[PDB]
Amino acid sequence: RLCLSDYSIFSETIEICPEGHNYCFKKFPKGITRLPWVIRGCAATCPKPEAQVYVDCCARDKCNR
Amino acid sequence: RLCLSDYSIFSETIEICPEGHNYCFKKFPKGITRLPWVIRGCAATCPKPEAQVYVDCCARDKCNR
Repeated sequence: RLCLSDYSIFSETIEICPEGHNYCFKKFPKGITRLPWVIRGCAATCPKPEAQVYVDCCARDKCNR
Repeated sequence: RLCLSDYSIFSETIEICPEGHNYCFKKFPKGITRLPWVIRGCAATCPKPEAQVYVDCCARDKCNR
């Protein structure tokens, strides 16, 4: 499985997932619009979210944008 | 298309991409901070990544920094 590490304009950073990891996730904060941190990577299971955080979880190549 | 071959301070090494190659890429390892190798060049398609490697893939002149 291939996930994105970063995504912008069209600049995407691509990684190949470890064995058994077939999910791509994206983590971002809930009340931030003024240039928020965003976290991406591979996962064996959809990451559980934290207090003020959403996690996108998807299962296709380079899906977490 | 023009891609970077090397980039630093402000010293950039510039190349002109072959016909049909309109992507610039950048390849770098995943757990290395202590002066890592970095690979840059032109591409017809975004290079697939390797085990412990990220590949940036972008589509503008001299975009892979």
